[PDB]
Amino acid sequence: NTTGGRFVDKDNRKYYVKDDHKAIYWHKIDGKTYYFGDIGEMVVGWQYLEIPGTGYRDNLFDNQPVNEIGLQEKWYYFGQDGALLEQTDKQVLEAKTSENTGKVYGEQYPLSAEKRTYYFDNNYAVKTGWIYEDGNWYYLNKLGNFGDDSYNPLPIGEVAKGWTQDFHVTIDIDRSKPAPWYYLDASGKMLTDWQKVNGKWYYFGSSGSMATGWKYVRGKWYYLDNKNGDMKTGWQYLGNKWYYLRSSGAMVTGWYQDGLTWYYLNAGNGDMKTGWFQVNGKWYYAYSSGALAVNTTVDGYSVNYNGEWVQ
Ligand SMILES: CN1[C@@H]2CC[C@H]1C[C@@H](OC(=O)[C@H](CO)c1ccccc1)C2
Ligand SMILES: CN1[C@@H]2CC[C@H]1C[C@@H](OC(=O)[C@H](CO)c1ccccc1)C2
Ligand SMILES: C[N+](C)(C)CCO
Ligand SMILES: C[N+](C)(C)CCO
Ligand SMILES: C[N+](C)(C)CCO
Ligand SMILES: C[N+](C)(C)CCO
Ligand SMILES: C[N+](C)(C)CCO
Repeated sequence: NTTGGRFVDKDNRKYYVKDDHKAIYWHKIDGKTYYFGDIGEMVVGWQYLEIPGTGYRDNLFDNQPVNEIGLQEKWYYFGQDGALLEQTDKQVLEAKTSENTGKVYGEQYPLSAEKRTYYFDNNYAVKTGWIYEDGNWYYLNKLGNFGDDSYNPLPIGEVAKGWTQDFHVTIDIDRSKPAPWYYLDASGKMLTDWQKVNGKWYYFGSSGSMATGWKYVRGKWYYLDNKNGDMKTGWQYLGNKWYYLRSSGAMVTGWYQDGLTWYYLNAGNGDMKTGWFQVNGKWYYAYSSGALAVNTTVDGYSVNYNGEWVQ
C-alpha cells in the first residue's frame, strides 16, 4: 500500500522514490513486498530483519522519523528483483552462508552450489522449532551461535543434528522455562524410545525428550543419570539408599546373589535392606553392607545357612 513513486537505478543500487524521497525498510508495492534498509537501498537474497507489519518499520521514507522499537529479527528471502518470497510452507533455496546474506541490488556475490529445503511460517519468515514431516519430527534451530560478546544468526532455521536443547526463545533464551534435550540422527529425524549413543543407553520415550532419574518403562524401573541421561547399571547409591540394576539396566527386587553373597532388595521400593528384616514370615539379618548373615550368631540370635533365624 505504497504508491506515487517509482523504482530508480543509481550508483549501482536500486531505490524507490516518491515525491523526491527514498523509501526505507518495509513497503508493499503493487502486489509485492520490498525492503530498502535504513538508507533506501533495495535488498535481495537472504536477509535477517525485523518483522514487518507493525507500522514502525513499514511505509516509511527517509524524510520521516524512525521510532525506537524492539522487534524480533527473523530470516526472509527476496528475489533478485527485490520481491520478497511470500512462501508459507517450504521451498528449496540456495543455502544461506557467510557470503550471500545482507546483500543489496547491484552488489556482487556467489550463488550457493548447495541448496536446502527451507520451511516458512504463515508470515513469510523462515520457520523455527519443531516440524512434522513424512512421519518424523525435525528440529529447526531457534538460535544461532554465541561467543563471548558475539552472535551468529546463520544456523537459525537450519535442520538440527545430534544432541539439541529446545529452549524457549523470542528475542533471547527464556532461562526460566524448561529446556529438554533431544537427539536428531544424521538426517535430522528425532529419536524415540531406547537409543544407544556414544556407547551409552538413553531413553527418549514417545515425545523424544531425554529422560533423567528414575523411569518406569514397560514394567521395569530404570535409572538415567540425573543430569546427563545415561543409563546406569550395577550397584548405585541413590537418595541415601543402595539399589542393584541388571546389566540391562532394569532394577532388581527380591533376593540377589553377588558372587557368593546374598542381598535383599525391597519388593516395593527396591532399596537394599540392612538390619533384621522379614521375608514371607521368615526373619533375616543383613550387615551394613547389605550382606546376608549365614550360619552364625547375631547379638544372641542364630541363623542357618539360608540366613533364616532359628529358635
Ligand atoms: C551428550 N549429552 C550429555 C552432555 C552433552 C549432552 C547434554 C546432556 O544433557 C546435559 O544436561 C549435559 C550434562 O553435562 C549438559 C552439557 C552441557 C550443558 C548443559 C547440559 C548430557
Ligand atoms: C532397556 N533394554 C533395551 C536397551 C538396553 C536393554 C536391553 C536391550 O538392549 C541391549 O541388550 C543392548 C544391545 O546392544 C545392550 C548394550 C550393552 C550391554 C548389554 C546390552 C534392549
Ligand atoms: C517432539 N514434540 C513435538 C513432539 C513434543 C515436545 O515438543
Ligand atoms: C523405587 N522408585 C523408583 C520405584 C519409586 C520411588 O520411590
Ligand atoms: C527377629 N528377632 C527375634 C530375631 C530379632 C529382633 O528383631
Ligand atoms: C556397594 N555394596 C555395599 C553395596 C555392594 C557390594 O558390591
Ligand atoms: C537363600 N535364600 C533365602 C536367600 C535366597 C533364595 O534361595
